[PDB]
Amino acid sequence: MSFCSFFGGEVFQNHFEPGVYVCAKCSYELFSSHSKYAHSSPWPAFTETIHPDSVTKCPEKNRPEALKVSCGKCGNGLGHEFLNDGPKRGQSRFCIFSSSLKFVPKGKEAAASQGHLEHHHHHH
Ligand SMILES: [Zn+2]
Repeated sequence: MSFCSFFGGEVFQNHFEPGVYVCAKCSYELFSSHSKYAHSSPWPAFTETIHPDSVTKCPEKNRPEALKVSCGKCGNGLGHEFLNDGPKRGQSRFCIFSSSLKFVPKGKEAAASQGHLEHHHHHH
């Protein structure tokens, strides 16, 4: 008699490491650094979005307290915003499918910090 086993029940607690989001169709890297925060929990979501020209949304009929959002460029439509329901709270936040867009993490960690070096100037 011996037997060996060790587990917690789920892997989820380490899903907070830094990265970027890219299209499920277009593969182009797009998310604003301000539209999501850092936490380790069930129910991952983002408070805001980048609001570009290349994605679009439409309201529900049968669910008139929420709306669906699509990648109208490539013609997707799997994410949502539960809009006008929550306006004082952290109620009304966007939620999306894994088949709507992908995750590309950083190397190990780093990120979420400042550093600037840029110049071009001429006169003749
Ligand atoms: Zn797309």
